[PDB]
Amino acid sequence: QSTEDLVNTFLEKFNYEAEELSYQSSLASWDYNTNISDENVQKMNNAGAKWSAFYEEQSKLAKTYPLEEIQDSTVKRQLRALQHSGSSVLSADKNQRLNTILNSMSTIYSTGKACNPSNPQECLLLEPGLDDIMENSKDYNERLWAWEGWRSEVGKQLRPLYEEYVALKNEMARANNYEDYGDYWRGDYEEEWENGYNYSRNQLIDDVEHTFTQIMPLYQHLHAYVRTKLMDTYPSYISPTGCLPAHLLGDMWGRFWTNLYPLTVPFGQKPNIDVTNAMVNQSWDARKIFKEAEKFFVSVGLPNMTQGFWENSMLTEPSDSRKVVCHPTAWDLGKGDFRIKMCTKVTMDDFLTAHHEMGHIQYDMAYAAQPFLLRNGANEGFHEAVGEIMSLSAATPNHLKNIGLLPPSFFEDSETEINFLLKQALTIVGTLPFTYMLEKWRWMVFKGEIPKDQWMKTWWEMKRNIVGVVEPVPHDETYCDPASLFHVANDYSFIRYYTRTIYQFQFQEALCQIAKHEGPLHKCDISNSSEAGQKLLEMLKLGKSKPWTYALEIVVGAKNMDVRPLLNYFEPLFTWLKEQNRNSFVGWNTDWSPYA
Amino acid sequence: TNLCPFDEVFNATTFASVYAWNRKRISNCVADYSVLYNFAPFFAFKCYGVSPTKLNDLCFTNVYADSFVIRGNEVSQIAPGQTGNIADYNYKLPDDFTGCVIAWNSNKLDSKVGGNYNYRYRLFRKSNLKPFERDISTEIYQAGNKPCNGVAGVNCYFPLQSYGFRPTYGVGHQPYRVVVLSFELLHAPATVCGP
Ligand SMILES: [Zn+2]
Repeated sequence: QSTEDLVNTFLEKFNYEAEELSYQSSLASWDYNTNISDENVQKMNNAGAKWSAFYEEQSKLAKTYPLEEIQDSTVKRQLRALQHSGSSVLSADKNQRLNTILNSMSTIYSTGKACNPSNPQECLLLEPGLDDIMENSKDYNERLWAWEGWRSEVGKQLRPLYEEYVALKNEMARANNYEDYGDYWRGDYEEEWENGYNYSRNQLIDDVEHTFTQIMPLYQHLHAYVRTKLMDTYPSYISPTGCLPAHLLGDMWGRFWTNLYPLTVPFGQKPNIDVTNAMVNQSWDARKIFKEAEKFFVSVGLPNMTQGFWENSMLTEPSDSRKVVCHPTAWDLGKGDFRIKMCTKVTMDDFLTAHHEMGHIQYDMAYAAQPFLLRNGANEGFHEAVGEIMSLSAATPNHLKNIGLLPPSFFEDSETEINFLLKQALTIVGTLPFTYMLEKWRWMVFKGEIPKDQWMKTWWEMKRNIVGVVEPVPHDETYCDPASLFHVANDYSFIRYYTRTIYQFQFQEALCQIAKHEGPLHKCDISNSSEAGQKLLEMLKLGKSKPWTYALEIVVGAKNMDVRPLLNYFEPLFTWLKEQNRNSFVGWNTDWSPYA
Repeated sequence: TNLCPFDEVFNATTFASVYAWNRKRISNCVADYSVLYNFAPFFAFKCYGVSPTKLNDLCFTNVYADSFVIRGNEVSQIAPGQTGNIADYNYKLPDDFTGCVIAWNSNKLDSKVGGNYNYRYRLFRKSNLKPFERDISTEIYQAGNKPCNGVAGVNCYFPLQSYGFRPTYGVGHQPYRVVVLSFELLHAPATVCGP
């Protein structure tokens, strides 16, 4: 008997056993999230344990079969996944220690508090409070108290713990044969296949770097515009040549620059397009919002939603007694059940959000046929991207007219277009530099390039050179600034975000070409074209069966990430920006300090 | 003027498992298919061999009233010349089969909150079923060449697993009840014609 033979039988045993145990677990979580009560928590915990037990024992069972012997791609892909061998490798004592450290860190972040120097009594936690000051206030001094505070109290505590975490994780990885923890993380994007579809772990580093160099000219111009405008609001502090002070950028950590829109609107008088009022006039209701979305999807060519979705999902904020978790989420329970949970109010933003969420469900429905282990998106980035593409199309002026929300004769003007583009950019271009930097620091720390003594120094230097921001107040070694962000302290990979963005635009351009749009890409709408839908569907059905590179090729015609499409979308803005800052200096000089 | 008892079969409280197929011989009576020919509750009246459009004028020797309940997607496999788990190890149709396959969804009767665990099916077998055959053996299947030794072991698995039907499933996974009426005719007077 070939091991191939033995392997195939084993894999069949697992498949039916896995699905049923999973469904039970999932049902339990839905119930807790919808009705939050103590009894529910207990049930959830009990069920989850059973599922884990199954996976662990089975994984242990299967390290036995040699990987090399199997000679069919699909089977191989499946076996590999079961054999991942994560974490168990470490000795038990060590495992216990690691778990404690991880837990402690999450707790500190959630429960941490910071206090006004001026009023001792006032102390605020992050989510309700500190955030608001950062998001909405316009006072230099006030903002400073908050920035320093989060860093000073939560951060200083976290540093001793972080140091241990780095060491332990590295050991785990070494045992599994990757060189360092960083490698393990980059492992996701690795594929082995035969005809030029191979991607290697090392290549990711190079590709990310190449792309960044291309995006740099746009960022530099945007940075300048913001600087000039900000100078008016906080007149004394900003300096014309130098980098922007950090506390003034719109969120505690600086990730997205969207909150700066009020200060920087290019053409102020003309107003943005909002359809909220109209919706109220025509008496739309929550289900109506969902119903309309379905129609869009149908028009492109994808299938209509199932009966169950309509009946079991919680599309409206629960009335009466139960207590509900509020995040907008999409759930695939399994064995055929698909449900969406959100609370909907009649606002324009909800129209847009609905479209994103339904998109996630449509992907899921498609990959159902593939075997259990292989039912997931091709690389982490793909799932989110599919959803976003849909939203962009909906917001276009044209779509809104057809639905009937907008008045029939509205004609947009150049000014409005520029205004729209800027808003989008602050969110999309602004994030890209930050993401690159964080990930680079981390990868280096793990490798061993940066000695512990110099961890803080390097962070700041890097920010000044790559992202153009400077420290408000001098920070010594004891502080651990990178740790404050949630993802870092809760063990997650941050690369997914950079990649997703590059992908979205690539997909859009391609689809639009099939749909025969003529004009700026910013105005493209894919509605009412069957052809586009079919192409996308072909990719969706694959799941994880074939390598990521192959998949991208089917829709867009190339095997690698490219940033040319993004640049095209934002091209109308670039020209305008160039005229505006013709007088001003473009660039940053690292020397200036608000330390003074 | 004896009416064949098709009636008491369709509305029975419960049907046996997939692997325990039920066989009833229906002979020496009158069976009228025009009762359900116009009613059409069933998703499928799919028939092979005999056209339902008033072909009850012919004479048949015996009537087989095969009945069971399966998953939804698997309804297709109850068709000639198709291979899938249900076909391979559970029930078989010869390519030459003549008779009618009728199926309907009965989620409401079958489904139970918390699951209904009384319907079972055989996942793996040493070989394939031959035509119209029944295996009820529960002996443990062995994949490994090393002897099983009659205990659960590496590469050793019990043959049957349970459907676990639940109310919130998709149309594919929801329980479907299937009745196969086979009109067996050979060299005989064939008193079962059904005028
Ligand atoms: Zn999403």
